[PDB]
Amino acid sequence: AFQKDAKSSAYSSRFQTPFRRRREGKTDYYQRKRLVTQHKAKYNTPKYRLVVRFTNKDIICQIISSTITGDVVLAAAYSHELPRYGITHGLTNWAAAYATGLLIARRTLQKLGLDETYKGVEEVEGEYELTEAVEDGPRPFKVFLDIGLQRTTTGARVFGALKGASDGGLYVPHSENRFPGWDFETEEIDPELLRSYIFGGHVSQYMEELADDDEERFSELFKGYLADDIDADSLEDIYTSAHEAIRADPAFKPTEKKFTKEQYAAESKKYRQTKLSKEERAARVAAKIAALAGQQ
Amino acid sequence: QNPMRDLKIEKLVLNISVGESGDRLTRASKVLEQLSGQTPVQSKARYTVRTFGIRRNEKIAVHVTVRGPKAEEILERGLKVKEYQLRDRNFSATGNFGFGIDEHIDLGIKYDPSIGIFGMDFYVVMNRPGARVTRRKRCKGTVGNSHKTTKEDTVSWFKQKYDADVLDK
Amino acid sequence: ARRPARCYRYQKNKPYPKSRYNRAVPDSKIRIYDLGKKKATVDEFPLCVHLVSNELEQLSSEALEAARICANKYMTTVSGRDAFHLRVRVHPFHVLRINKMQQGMRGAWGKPHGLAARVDIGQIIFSVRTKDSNKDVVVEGLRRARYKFPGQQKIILSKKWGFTNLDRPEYLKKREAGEVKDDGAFVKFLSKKGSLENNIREFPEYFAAQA
Amino acid sequence: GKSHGYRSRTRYMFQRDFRKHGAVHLSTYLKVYKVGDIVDIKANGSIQKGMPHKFYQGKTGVVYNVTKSSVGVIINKMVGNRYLEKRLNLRVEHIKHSKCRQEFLERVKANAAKRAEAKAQGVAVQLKRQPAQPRESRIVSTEGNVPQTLAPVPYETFI
RNA sequence: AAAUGACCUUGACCUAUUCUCAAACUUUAAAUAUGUAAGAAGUCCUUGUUACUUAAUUGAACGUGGACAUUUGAAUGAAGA
RNA sequence: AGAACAGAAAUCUCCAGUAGAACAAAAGGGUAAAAGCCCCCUUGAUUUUGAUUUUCAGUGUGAAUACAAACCAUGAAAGUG
RNA sequence: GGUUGCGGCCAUAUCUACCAGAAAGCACCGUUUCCCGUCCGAUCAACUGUAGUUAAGCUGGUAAGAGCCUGACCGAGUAGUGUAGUGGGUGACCAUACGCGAAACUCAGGUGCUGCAAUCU
Ligand SMILES: [Mg+2]
Ligand SMILES: [Mg+2]
Ligand SMILES: [Mg+2]
Ligand SMILES: [Mg+2]
Ligand SMILES: [Mg+2]
Ligand SMILES: [Mg+2]
Ligand SMILES: [Mg+2]
Ligand SMILES: [Mg+2]
Ligand SMILES: [Mg+2]
Ligand SMILES: [Mg+2]
Ligand SMILES: [Mg+2]
Ligand SMILES: [Mg+2]
Ligand SMILES: [Mg+2]
Ligand SMILES: [Mg+2]
Ligand SMILES: [Mg+2]
Ligand SMILES: [Mg+2]
Ligand SMILES: [Mg+2]
Ligand SMILES: [Mg+2]
Ligand SMILES: [Mg+2]
Ligand SMILES: [Mg+2]
Ligand SMILES: [Mg+2]
Ligand SMILES: [Mg+2]
Ligand SMILES: [Mg+2]
Ligand SMILES: [Mg+2]
Ligand SMILES: [Mg+2]
Ligand SMILES: [Mg+2]
Ligand SMILES: [Mg+2]
Ligand SMILES: [Mg+2]
Ligand SMILES: [Mg+2]
Ligand SMILES: [Mg+2]
Ligand SMILES: [Mg+2]
Ligand SMILES: [Mg+2]
Repeated sequence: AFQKDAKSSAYSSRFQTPFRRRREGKTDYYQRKRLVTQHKAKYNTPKYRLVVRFTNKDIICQIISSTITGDVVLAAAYSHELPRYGITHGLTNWAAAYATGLLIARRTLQKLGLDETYKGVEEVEGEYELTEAVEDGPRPFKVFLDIGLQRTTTGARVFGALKGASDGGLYVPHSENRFPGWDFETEEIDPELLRSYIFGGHVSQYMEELADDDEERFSELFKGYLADDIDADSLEDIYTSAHEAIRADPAFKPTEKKFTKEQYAAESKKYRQTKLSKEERAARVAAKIAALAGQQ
Repeated sequence: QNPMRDLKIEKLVLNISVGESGDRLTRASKVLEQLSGQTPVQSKARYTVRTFGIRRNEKIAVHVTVRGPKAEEILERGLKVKEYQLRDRNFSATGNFGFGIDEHIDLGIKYDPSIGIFGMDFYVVMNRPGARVTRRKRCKGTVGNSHKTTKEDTVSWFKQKYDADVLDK
Repeated sequence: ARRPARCYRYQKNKPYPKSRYNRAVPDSKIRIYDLGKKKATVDEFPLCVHLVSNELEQLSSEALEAARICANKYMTTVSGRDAFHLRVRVHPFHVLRINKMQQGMRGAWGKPHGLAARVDIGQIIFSVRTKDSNKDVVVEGLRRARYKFPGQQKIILSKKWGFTNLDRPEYLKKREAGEVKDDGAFVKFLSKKGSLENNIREFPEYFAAQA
Repeated sequence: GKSHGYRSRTRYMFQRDFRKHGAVHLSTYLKVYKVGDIVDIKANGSIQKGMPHKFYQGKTGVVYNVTKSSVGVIINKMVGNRYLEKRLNLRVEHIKHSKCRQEFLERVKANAAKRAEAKAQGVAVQLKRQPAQPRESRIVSTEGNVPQTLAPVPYETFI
């Protein structure tokens, strides 16, 4: 850095470091405190979070609860699972976000026992609804959306995950005003448009409009849609069939591994440098003051 | 080693400091509008001076930041006025550069006495790809030393393309 | 108009500095703490003699200045003004009050009367460095200064080298090999700790393990 | 005139622990309290709500209530020649589970074990605690260690 | 001739040093004092009650039934409490 | 450290920055994706009657804390008020 | 072992300068029809995962490095302090007896450990 900047030892000495996960720019604790903590008179009742994160085009849904030793995953679903259910493209998109949520919804809701009862909306006309408690039966499983550092904006796809997880039978308390199709100057939801996003309508129409306007770009991006021969119209039935596949068998097959833990460890340990002994460190000093010191 | 790191212009920011608010300022504003294609932004005075004749919060000036191909055009268009010769100053240690011109007519822009004549501060901030690390919300980082823009590097960049001169010392 | 110094001899009060809670206090009568040749190099003045207090008491700023003059005056006219380096080791930071005077003992909080240096037993008051050849001269300087002070103080010959913290042989060992480097009136020492880079920029005469 | 307000005199008491300022770590809220639990009271200056009065700083007591953000704590405070019962509403940031009974709980569970293991062999227990006893006799060897003889040392200076 | 000229000059600033200080300064931090605990109102197991609470006969509080006695859980004292 | 008029002080940019600022007011605590600064939506500065802490006689008054029963505000929400 | 998402303790994780990073992942990165936000699609929103890159982020290693953490009959049984005397001293103060006992200093050692889920030559 610059000379007149530097840092005093005095500066470094009194410096209080933030939490590691804040220094990493990952966890927002002000939100986390208020997400996690439980009514003290509910004792060991956990507070489950529906955690949604977007990598550069991969989607992550985990239902997570807290322990002072560390957090605990009840269940997890990623958008890269979607090829199993018949979605090979655009795994980062709104409709993909919906699907994954539904996947996460059915998956845990299954392994809790609430599989059969509480199926949520099977119709998906995109109406605004919460899964209601069943008269004389178990209350539904309750989960709170953890948006992380994502900005809340109306039409954001973090609320896509929310929609499918809600549509999947989970109880995720929410309002309608961040869903695509929310009107600014009147508080009203257009369900026609929200239904359109669930099925990828905004992507299909863009495919349409590039079909005849500019075919230079349509070839660049959407390239893969050509290779498998999928044009716009059929996209609604890709995601419709996806939903049914998910609801039929949510159960989460893992990858086949191939090269066990030991095996990956051996190969990776090659590329990790190792520290030295104080002996080695000392030997370098003495060597240095034989050379740099002793007049060449 | 230079794969990726290039010197893009991050943004160009035009600035006109008018000694007061009212008709003169909104005219300076109209200049930046039709010149930048964007609606400019105006700045209030931070405190009161009275030998400069200004009151705190008075809307003293207007400016605009332009990015993309647009910025290169206005850069070039002003560099022509400066006759493609800058000085060894104008170049910050952090790698940006700027100049200024009286009489905005020297770049395109016909006269129109209902408007009048204004000067401009031109200021160019250079950077490379991967600057997002500093500006993004999540995992906000700082760019590594070798990646950082330096004065030496930007003078060099400025000498090569535009084929202009640095002069001085 | 100064009260007789008998009045302030003992430390009866918690320290009362000049401060934002005080502010009105008068200037110290002793404003210079370094006399003689103060620019001089550590090597030039090996011998060090101290004026050392045997009491726990208070010394007025007036008496420090008075004694400063006394010692410095004697030393120069006898041994020369560049012969020695005199250092007053004690700074009068404690403010003495006074209640000056219809009204009685009512509301008796005093106003600043003057300054005093608080002083321990074994606590050093003056320090002087010279050539060994000058020892008698310096000692007579401190001995005369004594008459300007309340309470008992004694003069002690140091085991150290001038104003350093090292004893005479221990200093030589460090110097006569590599590790001592001049600074204006003082010396810097070579550390085994730290960057090997600029450790050898400074002290280049080391790392020969020789003279 | 004099000033006796609620937080008076509390300057360093409610101060924050050097290089410990800021948000309170999340484990403080993950802890769980039950009626009857024994807690220690220490105020957290960053949390202005639900704060103990300074008198109860460093004081230990028992939980008589559990509520949303807080726990009620009863404390015997002595005023006059007697103790009166005090009931404190405190937020969980100012309360900590006490280890004051830990050794006892440990010592009980260990005592049950030794007692069963004793009965199952036979008798011979001795499970009460005993004070430090004086040392037994011993034989110290001069081999390899012959007494070094020390004298007091003369007066010196080194100033 | 000027210089965003060079060179002396004194100020402030920066760097690494140096002498000395604090009731209303301080990283560190005593001694003396000070809170609680050292069991039968204790520990453990089995599984009832409810309008609280849980995704949930989940938990929370209060219970029924069962297991272990004076080394039953430090010291000293006790013209008793 | 850089930019016409522009100067010690106007407006523009980048870098450094543990808070060295700001939070009506005295001071002291406290606070950094806030408790500070800019914006959006608001009236919980509301309704009912008890318990509690400081001062204490364990009276009153002031101020405050944690719940219960309402009606509301805000936020995607947990929450918060 | 690596990596990611959510974490616990919150510098042995911070800071300054260099160098190295397989595979995967993260990343940077392309685009502006759509929801959405801007003086500026830079941030923010969406779309593609295609067109490109390990340069930066990120991970690790180096340094008689700064800071930080730990230890020691290092200093020091020192400073301070509870109890005692018809002890010393004009006094200021100071020794002694039965106890408790620091901080600085100095030297040595160290430079994140770890929970849940997923993935990877
Ligand atoms: Mg230093
Ligand atoms: Mg902080
Ligand atoms: Mg938030
Ligand atoms: Mg490259
Ligand atoms: Mg003007
Ligand atoms: Mg006294
Ligand atoms: Mg009088
Ligand atoms: Mg007065
Ligand atoms: Mg005398
Ligand atoms: Mg007072
Ligand atoms: Mg309040
Ligand atoms: Mg002192
Ligand atoms: Mg103090
Ligand atoms: Mg006691
Ligand atoms: Mg007993
Ligand atoms: Mg008895
Ligand atoms: Mg009896
Ligand atoms: Mg204040
Ligand atoms: Mg925050
Ligand atoms: Mg009111
Ligand atoms: Mg009173
Ligand atoms: Mg009464
Ligand atoms: Mg009052
Ligand atoms: Mg790769
Ligand atoms: Mg975005
Ligand atoms: Mg690299
Ligand atoms: Mg990263
Ligand atoms: Mg070091
Ligand atoms: Mg002593
Ligand atoms: Mg004592
Ligand atoms: Mg006596
Ligand atoms: Mg003593």
